[PDB]
Formats: sequence, C-alpha cells, structure tokens
Amino acid sequence: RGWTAGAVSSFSEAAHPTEDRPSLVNVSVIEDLQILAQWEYWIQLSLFTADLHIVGGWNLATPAQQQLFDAKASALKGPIVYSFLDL
Amino acid sequence: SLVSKAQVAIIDVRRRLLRGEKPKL
Amino acid sequence: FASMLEDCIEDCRQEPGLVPAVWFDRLVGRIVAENGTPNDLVCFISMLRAFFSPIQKRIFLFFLHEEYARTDLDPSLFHSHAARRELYIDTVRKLIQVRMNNARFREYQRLKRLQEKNKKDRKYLDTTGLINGCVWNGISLQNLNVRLSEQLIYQDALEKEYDHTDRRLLGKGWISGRTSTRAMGRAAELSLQKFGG
Amino acid sequence: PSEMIDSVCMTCFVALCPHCILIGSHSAADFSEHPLISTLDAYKMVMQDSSPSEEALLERRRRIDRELVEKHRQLGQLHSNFLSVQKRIDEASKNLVG
Amino acid sequence: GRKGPPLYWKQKAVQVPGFMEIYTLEPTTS
Amino acid sequence: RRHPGEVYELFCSICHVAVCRLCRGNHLHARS
Amino acid sequence: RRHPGEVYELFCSICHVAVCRLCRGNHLHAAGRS
Amino acid sequence: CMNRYWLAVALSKVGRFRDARKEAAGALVVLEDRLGENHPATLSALFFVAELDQTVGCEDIVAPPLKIMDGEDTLLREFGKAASVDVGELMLYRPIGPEDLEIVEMVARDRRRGKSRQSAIKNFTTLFRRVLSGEKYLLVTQAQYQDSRDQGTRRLLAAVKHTLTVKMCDLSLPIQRAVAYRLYVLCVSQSGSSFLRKLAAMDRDG
Amino acid sequence: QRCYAILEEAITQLHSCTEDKMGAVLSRQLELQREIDTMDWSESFLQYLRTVLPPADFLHAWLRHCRLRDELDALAGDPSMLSRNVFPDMRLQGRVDILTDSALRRRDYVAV
Amino acid sequence: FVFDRVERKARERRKSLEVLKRQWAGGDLDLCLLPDNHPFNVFRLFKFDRMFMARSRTEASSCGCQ
Amino acid sequence: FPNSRARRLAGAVRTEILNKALAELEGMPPFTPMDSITLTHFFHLRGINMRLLGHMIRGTRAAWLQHMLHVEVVARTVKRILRDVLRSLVFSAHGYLQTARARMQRGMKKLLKRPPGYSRESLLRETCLNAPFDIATQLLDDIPYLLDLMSQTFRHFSWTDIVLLNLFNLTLGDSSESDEFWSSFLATRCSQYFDVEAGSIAKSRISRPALYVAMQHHCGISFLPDAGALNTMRPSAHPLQPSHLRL
Amino acid sequence: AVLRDSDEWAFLEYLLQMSVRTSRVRLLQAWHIA
Amino acid sequence: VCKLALGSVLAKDSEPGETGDEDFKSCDIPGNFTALSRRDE
Repeated sequence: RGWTAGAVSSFSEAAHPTEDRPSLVNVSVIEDLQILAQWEYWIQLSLFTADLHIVGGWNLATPAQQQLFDAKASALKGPIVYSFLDL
Repeated sequence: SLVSKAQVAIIDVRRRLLRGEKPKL
Repeated sequence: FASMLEDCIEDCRQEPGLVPAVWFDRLVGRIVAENGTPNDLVCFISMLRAFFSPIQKRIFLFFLHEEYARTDLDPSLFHSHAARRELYIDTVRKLIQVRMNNARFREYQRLKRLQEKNKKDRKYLDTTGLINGCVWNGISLQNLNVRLSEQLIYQDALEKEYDHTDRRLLGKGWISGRTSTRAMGRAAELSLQKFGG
Repeated sequence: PSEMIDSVCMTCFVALCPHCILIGSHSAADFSEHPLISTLDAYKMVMQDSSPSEEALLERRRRIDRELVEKHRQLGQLHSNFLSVQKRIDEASKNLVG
Repeated sequence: GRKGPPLYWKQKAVQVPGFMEIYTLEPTTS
Repeated sequence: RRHPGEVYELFCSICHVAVCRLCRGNHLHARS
Repeated sequence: RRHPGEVYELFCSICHVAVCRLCRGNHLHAAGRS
Repeated sequence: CMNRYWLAVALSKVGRFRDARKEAAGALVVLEDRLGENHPATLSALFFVAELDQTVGCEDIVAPPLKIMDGEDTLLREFGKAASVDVGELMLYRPIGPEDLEIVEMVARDRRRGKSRQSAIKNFTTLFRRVLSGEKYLLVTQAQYQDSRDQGTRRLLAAVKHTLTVKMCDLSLPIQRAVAYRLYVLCVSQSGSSFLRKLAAMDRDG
Repeated sequence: QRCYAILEEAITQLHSCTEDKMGAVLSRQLELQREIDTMDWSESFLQYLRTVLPPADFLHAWLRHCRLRDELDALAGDPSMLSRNVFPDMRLQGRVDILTDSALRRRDYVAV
Repeated sequence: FVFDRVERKARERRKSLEVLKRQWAGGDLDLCLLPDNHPFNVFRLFKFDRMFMARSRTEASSCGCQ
Repeated sequence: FPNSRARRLAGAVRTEILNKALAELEGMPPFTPMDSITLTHFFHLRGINMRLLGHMIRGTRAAWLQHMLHVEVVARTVKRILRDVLRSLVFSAHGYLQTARARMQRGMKKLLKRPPGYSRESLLRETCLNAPFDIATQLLDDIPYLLDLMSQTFRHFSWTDIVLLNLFNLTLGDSSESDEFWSSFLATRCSQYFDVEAGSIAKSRISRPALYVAMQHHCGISFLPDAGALNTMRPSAHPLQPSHLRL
Repeated sequence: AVLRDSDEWAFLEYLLQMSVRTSRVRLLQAWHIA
Repeated sequence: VCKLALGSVLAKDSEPGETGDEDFKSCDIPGNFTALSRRDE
C-alpha cells in the first residue's frame, strides 16, 4: 500500500475486536536531544540518583498512537501515570 | 516565495530525518 | 407572558384593567402576605426564569446561605451541561459526516464501474444526566467522539488520494503545556504576564 | 556546540545560545510570546524560589488541597447517610419483629 | 493480491465494498 | 449572620438586634 | 480621571477611550464585542 | 421634533444616556401637545423615554461592578478553562460571595437608579394604557386598510414585558429575601407528608 | 422468614446505592491524594539536587524540572464535575403491613 | 451494479433459498393481503393488525387455507 | 374486571401462593428447575404469573435463588430491548404505519442542508429507537465487526445479526460500554418491566454463561458457542462475532 | 402564615428552642391553622 | 516506560497482618472501578 508510513492510528476496536491488546509496536530512533533529555530526568527522578545518564532510546509507538491513548484516557476520566519497569 | 517554498521542502526533510528514513543504498 | 394557559391567563388576574405594574405589585403581595392561589408560585418562577440575568439569579439564591453555606454549584452545573451539549453536537456532526463520506466512496466505485462497462462496450441548565453523575456517562460517547473524529482523518486522506507541540523545527518552540485542548501552560502564561512582555 | 548558553527562554524552559536563536530552535518569527533573559538572572530565581514555575507550583498546591478538604467532607456525609439508613433498617427490624 | 491504492481495492468481504479494509490495517512498519 | 465576614458595630434599639456596617440601609429608621 | 483611582482593565472599541471597573457596566458602548 | 427624537436615538445607541433622555423628553412634550396621543410617533417617543429610564435604572443591577477580570476572581482557571475575555462570559461563571455584598447593597440602595426605575414604571404604564385605549376603537375612513393590528398588539406585548422587567428588578432586598425563603419551604417540603406537600405549594382550600 | 427477606433486600439496595455513590468521590479523593504526594515527591528530588549538583548541573536540572511539572499538569486531566454533583441523598420508604385475611376483607370494603 | 463475485454469491444465495423453501416446507407459497374491511375482522383484535391468507401452491392434500 | 374477589385471587397469588412456590424452591427438591424453561414451567404450573420477578426477589433469603431470578429478569429485559429496537427501525422510514418517535421528530432539517442516495433521516437512525443516544450508538455499530466480515467469503448476514451482536456484547464483555449498559439502560429497564429496582441488578453478581443460555432461549437465536465456550476465552470488548451465529 | 422575623415568629422560635432545649432547631414556616 | 491510563482507583491498602501481595493479586476488581492501588513502604 502507498498509505504513508505510520502516522494515523490503530483503530483499537476495529483491528482487534476479539483480542484485548494495546497495539502493535514500532521501532523508530530517539536522537532528538530534548526528548532524550526529558526521559533521562524521568529516570533520575524515579531513582534518586544524580549519576544516571541516558545512552539512547526507541519509541515503540507512533506519535498518532500516543494521541489516541491520551484521548482515551480523558474519555475514561482518569489521568496517565508513567511506570518505569525493568524488561 | 522561493524562500517560503524552500522552507516547506527543508522542514519536510527534517521531519523525515527524525523518523530516520535511510537513503536508498 | 403572552401565551400562558387558561384559568384567568395562568398568572392569576383580577378586576379588568389593572396595569401590569400594580398587577405585579399584587403578585408579590400574595406570595409574602399569604392569601394566594396554587398558580401564584408559577407566576414568580416563570417570570424570574426568563427576566433576570444569571448574576441576578445568583444573588437571589445567595439570600439562602444559612442553609447551604457552600457556594459555586451554579458554575459547576453550568460547566457540566456546557460540556455535555458541546460533546453531543460534535458527535452527531462527526457521525453524519462519516456516513456521507463512506457512501460517497460507494458512489465513487459506482462511477468508475459505469465508465469501465461503457469503455468495454465502445471497444438554561436542563438537567438530564449531569446531576448525580456516577454511572460514567462520559465513557460511552466520548469514546465514539474520539473514534469518529479521527475516522474523518482517515476519510479525508482517501479524498486526497482521489506539529502542534514540537514546532521548534519550524523555529517556533515547544511551549510547555501545549496539549491540543489548551494554548498556554500555567507557568508559561504567568511568565508572559510579569516576567517579560 | 562551542557556543555557550547565555539565554534561557522562560515560557519554554529551554537553554539557548546566540547561534541557537538564529539557526536553531527559537529562530523563526517569535518574541512577545517567547521571553528570554540572562542565565544569571535565571539562577537567582531558583535559589530564591520565586520563579513563575515555583509560584505556579504553589497555586497548584492550593487548588488540590482545597479540593481534598471538600472531598473529605463528602466521604463524611456519604458515610453518615449510609449508616443513617442503616439505623432505619435496625429500627425497622426492632419494630416489625416487635 | 493485497497491494495498491486503497480507495477501490476489490470486493472480497461478504458485503463490505472494500474501502473499509483500510479501517482494519494496523500500521506495521520498521 | 445575614452575611458572613465582618463583625457587628452598632445597635438598633427598635427591634433589639445587633447592627453591622451594612445593616442600617435596610433599617427603616436610618437616627436611633 | 472621572472616578478617582481604580485602574483601567479593558478598552472600548467604538469610542476610542479605555474602560475602568466602575464604568464597565454603564460605558458608552458597554452593550464583535466592543 | 422628529430630528430631536432620532438624535436621542443616536445618543442612546452611542451611549450617553442622560442627554438622550433630556432630548427625547422635549420631543415627547411638543409631539404630545400638538399631534395627539395615539399617534405611533407619540407612542414610539414615549416608549423611548421609558426605555432609557429602564436602561439607566437597571444596568447596575443586571451587571454589578464586582471584582472580575483577574483569573482568581471568577473561577474559570479553577475549572481548567484558559480565560474567557468576554464580559458576557465572565459574568456567567462569577461566583457570588460574602465580599461582593458591599457592591450588592450599594447597587440595590443607589437612589439615582432607584427613582429612575420608578420613573420607568410610570412611563411604561402610560404606554400600556394608551396602546390598550387606542386599540379599543378602529379608524373608519374611505380607503382599503390592512390589519393594522399586529403592530398594535406588538406594542402591547412590548408594554408588558418591559413593565415586568422594571418592576421585578426593582424589588427591595427584604422582599426578595422573603420570596426566596418561601421558595425554600416549597422546595424542602417535597420530601414530606402529603398535606405538607400540597400546602407548601399553596392549595389553600382546606 | 419473609421479614428478613424484605429487610435484606433493603440492605442490598443500600449497599449498592452507597457503592456507586461513594465510588465517584473516593476515586477522586485518591486521585488528588496521589496528586499531592507525587508532586511533593518531585520536590524532594529537586531539593536533593539543590544540595548535590554544582551550579551548572542544577540549572539544567531546574529547566528539566519545570517541564516535569508541566507534563504532570497535562497527564492529570480535569474531570471535576460528575465527582462534584453527587450528593448524600439516600432515604428509606416503604409500606409493610401484617394483615389478617379478614383485615384484607375490611381493606377492600373501604377501597375498590 | 456491485461486484461480479458478490453478484454470483447473491445469485447463489437466492439459488440455495428455494432449496430451503421447498421439500420439507411447502414448495413456495402465495399470499393474499386481505384488506381491513373483510368480515374476518372478528378474528382481528387491534386496528393496526395485518392479516395474510396462505394458499399452499403445491399438490398438497387440497386442504391448505391458513 | 375485578368484581370483589378477583382482588383476592390477585391478593393471594402475589403474597401467599408466591411465597409457597418460593418455599418449595428454596428447599432444593430433587432436580430443582435447571434452565430457564423448567423454571418457567415451574412457576406457571403453580399459578404464579412470570411478571412478578420483583416480588419473588424480595421474598427470598437464599443467595442462590437471588441469582437464579437475576438471570431471569435480565434475560427478559434484554429480550424486550431486542424486540423494540427491531420494531422501531423497521417501521421508521416515511410511510403507512410507523413508530411514534419517527413521526414526532420534525427537526434535523436545521442541520442537514440541500446544496442522492441519502433519504436525509437515513443518516441518523440512532434517534428513532427508544433509547438514550449514548446507549443507542453502540446498538447500531459495525466498527468492531470488520475482521469477521472480511474473512467470510460464503456466509451472508443481515443487519438484524449486527444489532443482535451489539446487544449481546453490551451485556457480556469486558467493554466499558458494556459497563455503561448495565449501569444506565439494563438496570433502569428492569425496574419498569419486572419491578426489579436498579440497585439489585449489578453486572458483577451475575453469572456470565448462565445469563447467556437464558438469552439463547428468550431472544430466539441460537449460537455456535455454548456456555462453556465463553468462560474459556480471554475477556474482550466485543467477544461475540458474526461467525458465532448459526440460524 | 407568620412572616419571616416578625413578632409572632420570634415567639414561636423561642418557644420551640426552649422546649427542645437546643439552639439547632429552626422554624421553616409557621402557617396559621385556626 | 508503560504509559498507562489509570482509571477509577481503589486504595486496596493491605491491612497490617498481610504476608505479601496475595490480596493484591487474586482479588477481583469491582465493576464500579478499573484500577487498584497499594502503598508499599
């Protein structure tokens, strides 16, 4: 298909009607320094450590998917919390 | 108008470099 | 005041004549100095409901503050209704526009078939559910609003086949709190007010 | 790199250099919605905790704490009403069986 | 045979004319 | 009590009740 | 300068004079918006 | 005289209300003396003199001065709304409070607006009486005539709505407090006995 | 036995009406109690960075922290409203009578 | 005029439909609308009811008449 | 019409004969009525009318029999919600006999304008049926039914099948719209049909598979999966798909 | 009905509060039935 | 980083006497709510 490359949605109801899954993940590269920095201060906050510094990142979600999840959260009348889990 | 059109091309280039969009090898 | 209903035009009348200023003087007289009729309460309520400004009604309610020491139920109940009607009129508008664009696509199939066969042949408050709201009325139809609004994002780019936060690439910036609903963060606005121009 | 930070945008909370305002992030049509200062002044407001973000922090302290006071009274009134009707049950049991 | 522009496609579903099978395509990309 | 915030200041002496700074306007005898 | 000392806060559009707090509800063009 | 009436129309529309009330008063006097009382010219001028007496007596009660235009002084920001600017919206979400009552007692007890409300009441009652008196009898001349009745009853409804806006907005605060408490005992009665529910909603038969 | 069946049916109605009434308010109270403690926790890390970082690291960390506050502003929402217009409005009504069959005879003589 | 495949499976649908219709059920049936002035209105109760006569349109046993 | 003693045959069938049939049924006789049809022939033979499910709930102490009747009252309420939605959508277009709500709506000319396959009112069928607009939109919905209609290249369906499955998934599923259905529509419709007030009916205290077989018989539609099949699936927003129907 | 804050209203309010022996009872209305 | 849409919350808040998260694992979330919370200190 010539339908761009991952910039629209997932259609959570329309694509997985029988399965309860978030979405299929993407790969990308985080080389923007301001996004890489804000993720570093997040992990620094969560660990009480002024020694941790980020080496890289990989956004496994399209920015359109992040907006769809934000609107679904406000539809649920609930906020969004970041959970920093080990793999 | 050429400067305005050149920004439309160049910004579109920068947006593709943020995704990564590796050139045709 | 004009249409009303039967029984001496609804708001209780008297001797013929009796200009409406002294008639209203009678109407406030029956309510306070009580010798009134069952439709006399509907007089002062129906007149107050259409004639005062929202501020004047709020002062009228505030004379009761011995009971109900709390305030601002009126802006809270106005904001729930304003959110509900604004959510309702958008969701119907997205639903109708989804259904015209999809049936426009079926007509688009039909027109390319009729040229294909031809070519081969040639060859003010209004409480409804916003009060006591705990059954989660928002989740049902705001979910439809989000799905239908971006459904039009798909459908628009089907027609064309036929950057609001991270704008520093353009050279603008990344204003904090620039989510799609809002235009200026709280700390960013209060920096514009006192700490600069 | 190799140009030093002399300016901190206060509506964006980002650090810029003179080359970083002409070629970089704050380069297009801006100002009068993008205030910038010297970083010496910006360091003075962190230590004296009087930045616009520090007293927007304090506004958010007052708003959430006042709403906690109203919600705690709402738990008290709902709990009082629940055991109010429960007392009406207990009196109905002592009366109907009586 | 699933390739090409998504307006027209071809009728494979039992009553879906073909332009709703883009409404089921999750954007697989790497 | 008919409005919170500020304290009483004077006295009425016809209907015996405490009078505040905003209260004499609705007092018909306003002097005593 | 006609009600002393209460500071202007907004502008009247039809007549070129600014509006104070006391005169906002009874301005010259107090009642797209003025 | 027609020049003086429309000049008061331009002066009321631009905003200066006192000199337009004076200018329309002189026009109303000379038009009443010469050219009768039931002319639509006389009725329009006297409705106009009453209308400014409404506007100069009710602009302060409908829209009190208050302390708006300052975020933490009209909620809004407390509900997450990012400012409104328009005064018609700032009035709408302004909460009433214990500190606003200096202004509330100021406006209700302001003499200049009170006796302009009373002079409004006198002028709309004479307007209502003249429209009703002129509508009792037709005009019989030698011409084909239209209804000429939908404008007569429109000025009667104008001289009924505008009378009740002035007379109700001009209510003393002890009277408005007694009416509000009467609506309170009506409201609190609904969770009560059958006799209490009917008697608080009047029903003074038994 | 039919006493306690009616009385527990009122108890089940009471516990179900309280569960979804208190559910809207307790969810909001824990939402704001988490909200105070998360941002107070965030200030504890900045106070640590005040005493540990050199002035160059702390200015960058402060720019990081202001965006951290504003991102917590965005990821909190503002529902309000429905969690504010729920009221303590619960009351018990009913008419239960123990009647003899001849008492039911007299009730029908008065009634239809 | 919709796709050829779905035309031939709609044609297949109406093809399999009379196979269900006949054999064990009667071999299709003719209906009379029987308008609402007939003296069968005693069998009718409500004024918006619709009555339908049913003739077997088969060899039957010459009984039919439902 | 009740003469003078028909109010006594009514006044005993709801108070004493009802409490007698309940008293037999809480003692657990050998082979207590198992499905819905044995339960209905139980009460019918005893003489108690089935539309007194509210009184039979209020007269029982055992938490078992509370659940058995909670299966029954929800099954018949979803039966009537199935019936009146089908009726209000068929007789709604323009002509001859049509529903009362279809005649009443004189609006919608204030939104659609003439600048066609659209018969105007055909675009907003969500208002003709007798439900609030928030419940109604998922009753006529097709977005979670794309994958199945993609795959079937033989079996046709109808729109009646779609509004069926919208109703079954809004009652049985882990959907948030399914939670909405039980809190504002299914609970309130039980109160005005079988006198079972909205507090007692909850989605948590009902068994998902037994309520499903109760809809198999009351609604008049049979599905390929059984009661045990729904238990052995992962929870899902719309777990029941068009291919799960037979006839 | 006895008017608000009248002479008979204060007599009924004081007589009520004295019999209940508390200050938290307040008269809402005092309809005449005679 | 799991960006999670935390819905309506219940402080389960395991009582003193708990041996672990067995109450925070096996309990069914009530149909009113969509989330659970626990202070682990």
